[PDB]
Amino acid sequence: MQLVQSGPEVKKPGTSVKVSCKASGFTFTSSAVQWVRQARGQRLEWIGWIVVGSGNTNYAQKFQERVTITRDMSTSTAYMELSSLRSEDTAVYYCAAPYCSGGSCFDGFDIWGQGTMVTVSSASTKGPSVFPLAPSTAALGCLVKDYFPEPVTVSWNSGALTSGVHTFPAVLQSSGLYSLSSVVTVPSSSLGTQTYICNVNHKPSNTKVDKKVEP
Amino acid sequence: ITNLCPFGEVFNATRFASVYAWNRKRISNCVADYSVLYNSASFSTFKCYGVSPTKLNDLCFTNVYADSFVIRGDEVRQIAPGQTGKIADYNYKLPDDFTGCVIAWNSNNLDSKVGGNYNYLYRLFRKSNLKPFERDISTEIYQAGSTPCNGVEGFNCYFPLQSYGFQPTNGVGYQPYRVVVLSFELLHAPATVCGP
Amino acid sequence: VQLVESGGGVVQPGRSLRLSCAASGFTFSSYAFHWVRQAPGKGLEWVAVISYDGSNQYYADSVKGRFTISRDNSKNTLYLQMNSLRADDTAVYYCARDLAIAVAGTWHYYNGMDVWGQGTTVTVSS
Amino acid sequence: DIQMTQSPSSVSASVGDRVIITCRASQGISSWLAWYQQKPGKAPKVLIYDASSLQSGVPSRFSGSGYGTDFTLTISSLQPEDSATYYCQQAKSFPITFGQGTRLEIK
Amino acid sequence: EIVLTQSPGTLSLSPGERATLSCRASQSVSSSYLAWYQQKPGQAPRLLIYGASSRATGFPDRFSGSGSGTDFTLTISRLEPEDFAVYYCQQYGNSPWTFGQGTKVEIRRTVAAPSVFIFPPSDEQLKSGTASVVCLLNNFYPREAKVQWKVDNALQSGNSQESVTEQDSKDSTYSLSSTLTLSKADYEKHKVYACEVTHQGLSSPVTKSFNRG
Ligand SMILES: *[C@@H]1O[C@H](CO)[C@@H](O[C@@H]2O[C@H](CO)[C@@H](O)[C@H](O)[C@H]2NC(C)=O)[C@H](O)[C@H]1NC(C)=O
Repeated sequence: MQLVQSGPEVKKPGTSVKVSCKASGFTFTSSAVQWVRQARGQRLEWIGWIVVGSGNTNYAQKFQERVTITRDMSTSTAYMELSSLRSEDTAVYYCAAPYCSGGSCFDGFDIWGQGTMVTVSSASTKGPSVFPLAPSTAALGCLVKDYFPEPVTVSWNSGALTSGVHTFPAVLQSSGLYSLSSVVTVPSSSLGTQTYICNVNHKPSNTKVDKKVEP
Repeated sequence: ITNLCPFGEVFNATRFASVYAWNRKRISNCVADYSVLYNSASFSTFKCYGVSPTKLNDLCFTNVYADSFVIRGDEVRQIAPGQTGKIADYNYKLPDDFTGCVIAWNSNNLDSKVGGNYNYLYRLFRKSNLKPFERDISTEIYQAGSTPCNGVEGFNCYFPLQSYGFQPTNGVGYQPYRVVVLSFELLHAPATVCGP
Repeated sequence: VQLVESGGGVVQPGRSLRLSCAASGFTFSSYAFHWVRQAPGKGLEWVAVISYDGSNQYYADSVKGRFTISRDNSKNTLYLQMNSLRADDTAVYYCARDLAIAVAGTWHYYNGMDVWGQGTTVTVSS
Repeated sequence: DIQMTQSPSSVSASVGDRVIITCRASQGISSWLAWYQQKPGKAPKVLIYDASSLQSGVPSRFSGSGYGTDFTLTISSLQPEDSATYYCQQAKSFPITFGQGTRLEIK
Repeated sequence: EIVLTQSPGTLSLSPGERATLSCRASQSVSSSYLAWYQQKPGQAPRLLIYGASSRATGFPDRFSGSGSGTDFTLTISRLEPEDFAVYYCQQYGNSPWTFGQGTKVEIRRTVAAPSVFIFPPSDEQLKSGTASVVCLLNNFYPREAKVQWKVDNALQSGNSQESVTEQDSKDSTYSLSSTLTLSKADYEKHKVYACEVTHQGLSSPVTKSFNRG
């Protein structure tokens, strides 16, 4: 009843990548596994499918001479390889398969994977920078600039007040780095009030900031 | 010893059949010599379920059936009374109370081609588990779901045969083997296959 | 389907000559290819072969160690280098293409040559 | 290195005449053979593959069969567009080896 | 089938209104080889009806389904909460298989666009590189936005980058921020900025700032 995938990866342009999809809870011998693709905010795409028993494969026209799909009957795991990576292949890859118990099989793809984020670009790693914002009772927040890996979390003070926080998604800047912003309001009908502070934390780097705001 | 029983037409045969369409030849009214098969040749496996290889020139029965086919290398242990797998389930089932012999030798020089041998298929994707000494040669699209398959393959409709790919470099576990199975039958009838 | 050929040379005492046969009208990346020579008036002779994915290469006995084959999927073209040509290698070389017998959905290679080229007249002298 | 032998080497017949061509192998190559036909100044063309099958497009006048060591090619009626040379070929192992060839005529 | 079309692009109304997605397609496709899906943000798609009429196990009642040669559709008898997501088609009976574009259902609410906030500089954008400026919009459910080309003295209507959040789970709205930075500490005549945005009502709240020199 599961198709657990591998972890996220960050590759470089021109290299290759292999993604796994391990089945558990059903008879993997008689089934079929299809692969899809989705970017951030875009629609789904189709790649190809493989019969687990026979091994026969069919690919899309645009992914034909770039993708190979293997079988690995033992241990019940299926793979997929992408060659000649480009900057447009930054997406999330899923694997789906029907439920089969004995000879009979389901009529559709009901078991789905969990995803595998793949980012391909230049640069290696860079901790972000934090700027303070100012009022002009109004709105006020933090700022973040230039971090490559992508996952980042912003808190406020420690966890309190759970107000109209608005953490916008990151945008792939021109150079290749990212940036996001976080902002709240000050409904307290005053400027001299609760002593609230910002907070940033980046995972693939020992970097932590506690920049303060206010006038 | 005037008459003699023809075993060179079962062992030294050019075309030697496939596993899912195995060939059977009835033998009778001869005088067989089992001292040229056990005590000779290059047979890798000589298993005699039921009776023993020795003292086989003594007992004599009514009919003997020879079944010949070709399988892979690590698939010769599935030919035994009992056993479960993919050949002992969809291709050739052997009864649990078996009296006979199993013989196999490595024929890699004759059944291997650069690129792959396109003969010697084996059955895959069957519904039931077959019955002892039963053949099936039907080639119909295997329906693995509720929706009927109107003669066209696709999702949940598969061809029920897979081709062995035999090449001269596959490792001992994948090289071809030629198998011959003899079955001794004593069915309330005067014998005709009595030895020397 | 059509194969072209180019690369004949006037006098080739001990020089390197590159021959290329270009493909057209089918899926070039799903087939294996060949090269075959024919003496000036004698029988038909085999010289090389290339795999469908390009990993494996095989050569003849009077050809190994001096001729080399390679393929390119981008231009739908494959080549065959030749080094240190003897005067006894005059021929007319042909590009070819393997027959692929498909049984039960699996493709089996190296079964013949169905599509042939026109012919390149390569002559070596002094 | 399988050596292939092809006999005869030069024959002749016209219009409605049936002719036979033999090919012999040094080993047992099973049903792995092919026949060709080359006119005096053009590339060869495959005729029969798998030692029994017929290439889609070849006229049904040709037929050949065999298994093991001996093989054969038969032409039902020699129409005046069949004056060329025919070759064998073995596909069991590398290097690929052809036959010596046989030249037809018009009586 | 080689291309599928989903219409209408988006729907929006208060809970309790029957909705009819339509998935009109190309030449033809067999029934029982078409299915629907549902994907909430940051999740994997689930399987809705899997035969153009046969409903999946997990989902509750109110999910119907029809089908024909070239007019497939999906009717939800009531728009109760936790049912506002994106739904896709698929045909898997004719290679290559393909997906529809997907239609996002929304919630109708009230617009409260207050203003666009500008506060361009920190202390340090000559004691740093690229000179960054940001303006922010808030509280508007419709997806209409605008920034004009000149902005301030430096036109530079190519540096503007905007990102938008998703709807609130209880106070359904959106928020939007715009950044247009251009050069580095080497500014000499493109000091100050002024975002200008029109939105559904009070029109364009013009923004004031003071020069950077
Ligand atoms: C298959 O043919 C081989 C031919 O070699 C047979 O083996 C020979 O049989 C003769 C019979 O007198 C013996 O003298 C030889 O010693 C055997 N070996 C060899 C290498 O020649 C073999 O018996 C035949 N198989 C049968 C009859 O089942």
